[PDB]
Amino acid sequence: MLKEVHELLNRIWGDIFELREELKEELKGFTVEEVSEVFNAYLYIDGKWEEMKYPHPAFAVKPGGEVGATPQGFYFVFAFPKEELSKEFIEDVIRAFEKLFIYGAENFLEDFYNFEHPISGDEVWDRIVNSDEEMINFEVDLGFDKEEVKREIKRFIELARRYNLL
Repeated sequence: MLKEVHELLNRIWGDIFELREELKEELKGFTVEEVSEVFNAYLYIDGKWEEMKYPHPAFAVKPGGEVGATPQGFYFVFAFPKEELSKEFIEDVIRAFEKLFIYGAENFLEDFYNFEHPISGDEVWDRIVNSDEEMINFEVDLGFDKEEVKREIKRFIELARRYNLL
């Protein structure tokens, strides 16, 4: 257990330090900040949101972005003001990414879309319109696939550009 767990922890942190430098170089035009430690975030494990009282690594990508890793693997998330969004963007993002979550201020509490129990894009938009949430987060989870983090961030940025979001 210990040898395997030590290796996994070195992978989580080593991969994010590496990815930060890579995206700093590659995402020109975006301000890419340093890796920091995030405590008390929740993750969706085996059908339930569970709090991580331990830290996990993440770095900001402005505006409104974060890239990081948890024991599940890499993720990125971008937050946009509700008034900038539209039903069509919501529909497009749902079709564009596999392990997608769309949520308000708290992922464990204000879930608009969870890919594990998917609903229609129209229903997602209705939930957003009828909510008390100003900032809407779009998170894509990727396991430990470095090629996919790079490609999916690129696809996300390109989709966002179409809607004048990034």
